[PDB]
Amino acid sequence: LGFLGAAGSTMGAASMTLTVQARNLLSGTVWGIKQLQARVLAVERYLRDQQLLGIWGCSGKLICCTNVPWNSSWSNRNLSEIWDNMTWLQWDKEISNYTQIIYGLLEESQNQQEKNEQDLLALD
Amino acid sequence: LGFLGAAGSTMGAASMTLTVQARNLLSGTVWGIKQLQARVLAVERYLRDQQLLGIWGCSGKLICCTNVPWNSSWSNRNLSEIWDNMTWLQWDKEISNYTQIIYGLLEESQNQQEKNEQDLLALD
Amino acid sequence: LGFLGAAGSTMGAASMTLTVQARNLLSGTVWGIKQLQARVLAVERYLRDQQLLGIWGCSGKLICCTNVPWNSSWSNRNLSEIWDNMTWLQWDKEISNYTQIIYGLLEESQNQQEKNEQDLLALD
Amino acid sequence: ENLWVTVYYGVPVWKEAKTTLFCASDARAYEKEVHNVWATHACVPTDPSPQELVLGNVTENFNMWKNDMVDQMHEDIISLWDQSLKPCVKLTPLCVTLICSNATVKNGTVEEMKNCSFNTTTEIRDKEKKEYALFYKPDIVPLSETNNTSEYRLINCNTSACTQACPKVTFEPIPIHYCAPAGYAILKCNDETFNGTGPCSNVSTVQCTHGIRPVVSTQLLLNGSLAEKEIVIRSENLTNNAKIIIVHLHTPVEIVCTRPNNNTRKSVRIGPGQTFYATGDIIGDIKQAHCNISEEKWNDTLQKVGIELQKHFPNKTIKYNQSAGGDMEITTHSFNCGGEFFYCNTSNLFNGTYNGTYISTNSSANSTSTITLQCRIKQIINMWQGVGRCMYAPPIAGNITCRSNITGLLLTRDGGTNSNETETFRPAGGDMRDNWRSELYKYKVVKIEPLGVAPTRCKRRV
Amino acid sequence: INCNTSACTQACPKVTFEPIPIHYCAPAGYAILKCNDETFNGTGPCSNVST
Amino acid sequence: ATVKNGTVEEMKNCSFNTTTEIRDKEKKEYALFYKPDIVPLSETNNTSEYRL
Ligand SMILES: *[C@@H]1O[C@H](CO)[C@@H](O[C@@H]2O[C@H](CO)[C@@H](O)[C@H](O)[C@H]2NC(C)=O)[C@H](O)[C@H]1NC(C)=O
Ligand SMILES: *[C@@H]1O[C@H](CO)[C@@H](O[C@@H]2O[C@H](CO)[C@@H](O)[C@H](O)[C@H]2NC(C)=O)[C@H](O)[C@H]1NC(C)=O
Ligand SMILES: *[C@@H]1O[C@H](CO)[C@@H](O[C@@H]2O[C@H](CO)[C@@H](O)[C@H](O)[C@H]2NC(C)=O)[C@H](O)[C@H]1NC(C)=O
Repeated sequence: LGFLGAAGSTMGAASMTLTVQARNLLSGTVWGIKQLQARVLAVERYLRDQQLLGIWGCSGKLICCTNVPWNSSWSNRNLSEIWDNMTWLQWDKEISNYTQIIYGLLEESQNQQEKNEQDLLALD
Repeated sequence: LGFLGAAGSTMGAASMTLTVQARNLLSGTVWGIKQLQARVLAVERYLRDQQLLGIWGCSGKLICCTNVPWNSSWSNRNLSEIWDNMTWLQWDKEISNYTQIIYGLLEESQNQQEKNEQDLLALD
Repeated sequence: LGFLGAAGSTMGAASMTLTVQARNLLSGTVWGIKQLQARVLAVERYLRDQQLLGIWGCSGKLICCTNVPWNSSWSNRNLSEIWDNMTWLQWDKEISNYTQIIYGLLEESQNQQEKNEQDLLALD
Repeated sequence: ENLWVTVYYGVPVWKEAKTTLFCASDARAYEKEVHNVWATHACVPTDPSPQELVLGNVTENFNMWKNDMVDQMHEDIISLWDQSLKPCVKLTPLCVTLICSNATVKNGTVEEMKNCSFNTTTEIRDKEKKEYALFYKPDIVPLSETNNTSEYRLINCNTSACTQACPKVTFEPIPIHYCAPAGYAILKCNDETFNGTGPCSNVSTVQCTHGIRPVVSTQLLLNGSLAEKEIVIRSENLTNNAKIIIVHLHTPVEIVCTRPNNNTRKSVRIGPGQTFYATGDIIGDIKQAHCNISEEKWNDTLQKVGIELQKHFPNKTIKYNQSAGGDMEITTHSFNCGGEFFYCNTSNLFNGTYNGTYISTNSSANSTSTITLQCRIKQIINMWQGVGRCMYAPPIAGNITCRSNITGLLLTRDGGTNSNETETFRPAGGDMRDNWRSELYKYKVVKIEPLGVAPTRCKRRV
Repeated sequence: INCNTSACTQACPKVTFEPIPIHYCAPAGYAILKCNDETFNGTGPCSNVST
Repeated sequence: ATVKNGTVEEMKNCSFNTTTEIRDKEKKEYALFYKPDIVPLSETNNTSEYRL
């Protein structure tokens, strides 16, 4: 499916085919210093997204689920209303207003797992 | 053993001595814009290789074994004529023709281990 | 606590507050090619530190404990005069003379674990 | 059980590819000022903490004439040396008609230098004044073919607007190390029996090369590395008569020479703010520029070169001649000495024969017997085609002296005809690359391929 | 007064010489410490410190 | 504009003094130009004097 052939496919269809899209995020060439600037900007963007995945204990392409419960004000949708019908673009057109709380709530999910694991690795 | 002192030593000897070779993959200095271009190319090469280890679930210097069986057409070799005698250079001189087979087969190995863990993390 | 607001707080207080400091390690803009040089140097530094966490099996922000016994010549300190009072700056002003030893010892205790786990995934 | 695929990272596997290599300089040259010379200007300070590391059971095939390092070194030199001329004076008002009289320096006639006078557009531009300078006859062209033979011109200005090199940069051959970038390494062959192509067994890896001296020279190789065992003959096809056959020496030769003519620098102001340096008066008597080689060592060296030439030609003798007429930059030993440019006639070096049976080279007649080469001196240099193709070298006061080691030769076999029992040789020159290819011959660069695949009894556990 | 020392230039009369306030920022990996003590006499310790 | 006698209506035959490469032996040269590239030199009356 390449770089963007998964678009338009449903949620369950695009639960797969992540890797052939996300594997084409790094390249560069020469026309001038501006292209080198855009190249290191792309490298920075990929490295930042890998860092944000590394904060939450995901650290991979895997279906990384945390344990924070979903709040109804973010979707107000049924499970059938999300999975069998929607595609990812018009899902983002709803959920994208809550990034500043979701990308904090997963860091709060890494609050609620770490020092307890350290004590169960030390005090046991 | 440094950057390349492992060459010539056999499979058992080079099962060790990985990190002192792999840790010297990042550097750079000034003679002009071309050296910055080569530096960014080296960084992008290391990042691409770390990504390719990233899809398959390896994510480390460890001996990352998957579960895909070895087809005989790739080596046609006994275990004694792989581990006891061979070194990596003339091993690569045999195995290097099957990159589009092997580097897709490990992505198939991470196909065969993901949704059947997501269901066992949700439906259990 | 932001990029550096955790300084001056003790060992227990700064056992937390890591990611809001460590997340701001990538940026860059334009005044010339010197800013490109500094930006690529910053990316190289951050990537080298992620690699150096990568060999030792840590690979995250987590409180990554290995299994080397602590030698008394590095601190000569009680647990109370490390955790209850001390802060990281004048702790580093004591421990920093042994960093080229300690950064070798953690590779040495990665040179004690995964071949045993490789035999326990193969010979088992 | 079967076997299962397993990846390994950190694997010593090499590939061969083109790459960009940066320069390093000796750290003491970073005592010097900024914008002085190439070391502080563009390179990186070195530190020999990652020394040479020998390898074990490796085996690698080297190729000298397919080496990309010299073909990148040539462009690195051409671009840095073109960049180094930008802040200097571009001349341009010096292209005027020159009026040159007899060369009455202190009576008599100096046969090389003409006394010329010309009108200088001064810095005020409406108070132009007469000035006089002494020029070399290679830099002076008659203006017209008519009998107005007191009217002359510079050799430039009909082909390019030339430039003067700034007299605060230097032409000292700073030893320059080539190093490997991130994710690369340099293989070095330690076999001294290496004859240009083929396998090498004693192999080491280095992070930076030996210090290369970028000396531009023709028909002889100046200061450079010496051979480890004996005289080495290198040619891509030794039977090919058009191919430059390089000779590397074990025993060095010592050459020492000078310009025994007590020159004086004159300063002229050409336009606003910027100056120009020329040759004024000459103090003392006129003497000929010349270079000296001890005769017994030269005959010993050429007989040993004939000895090594008989390892590829069975029963013939070895004869030499001079170069085939040519022009100044082709037929003469052209080398830098302290900033001046010397062109020495090499014919006296090669008026000899080796008969295939070597004679005892001591055979003491006189150890102080020398062979002497007459040398001419140019100022306007037509240095390289495509560089900013002209440069003017400013004169330097007093008698200059320089002393060096001959370590290498450049030869072309004169065409083998009539089944002659000599197959005689001529000295060669031209493309400067084979100078640097005489020094970069031990080195190759390798692309590191760190990721490997092997079958293992290991299986991932769910 | 020139032309015996250098051949120099006229400043373009569409740039201006106004002293624009210019802030300096640290790139990634560094930080700027500022001493908020007004009793600071050129060298030595400072306690009221911001970043 | 006497090209082969007669007048070419677009191309003017002009001659000018060229500062040569020697700069002190300037010489006369001639060239043909297009009338969009040629302007009369001054509004003061001297009609055989032109400029680029
Ligand atoms: C080069 O020519 C110049 C002429 O331009 C010589 O200078 C003059 O020499 C005569 C003869 O002694 C004197 O009468 C003049 O006073 C000199 N003029 C100046 C301005 O010095 C000059 O001597 C010649 N130099 C050489 C080395 O031949
Ligand atoms: C200029 O020439 C003089 C004399 O020829 C040089 O002085 C002599 O140099 C030789 C070098 O072998 C010494 O052995 C002598 O002792 C020197 N002095 C005398 C009085 O002969 C001088 O070196 C030359 N200039 C330069 C810069 O080398
Ligand atoms: C343009 O004008 C030039 C004058 O500068 C013409 O050249 C001269 O033409 C006359 C007339 O035949 C000859 O007597 C001269 O010998 C020519 N002089 C030279 C130097 O050639 C030229 O013919 C004109 N050309 C056109 C196309 O009009």
